[PDB]
Amino acid sequence: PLTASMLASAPPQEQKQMLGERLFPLIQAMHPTLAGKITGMLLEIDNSELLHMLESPESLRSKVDEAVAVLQAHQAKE
Amino acid sequence: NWPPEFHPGVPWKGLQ
Repeated sequence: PLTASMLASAPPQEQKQMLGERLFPLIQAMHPTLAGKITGMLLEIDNSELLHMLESPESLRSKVDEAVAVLQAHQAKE
Repeated sequence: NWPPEFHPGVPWKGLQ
């Protein structure tokens, strides 16, 4: 498992990579093609919050939905 | 371009 202590022992860039690699397959189950963009969006969040999202599907889904809304708005402006 | 896409096993583009 990825515990708070395990995460905390890693350098900052590695922490983001570790969180990303764990988040990606969970997000990919919900969004087979958009998972990479959504994961990249979520990775700017606090590491502690990202850890919680790994344990709570509801918390992850909520943030994933927010990310999709943001992406749709961004694509409209770009 | 934004967002910095995550690709498994590739160092994340978003890292500065």
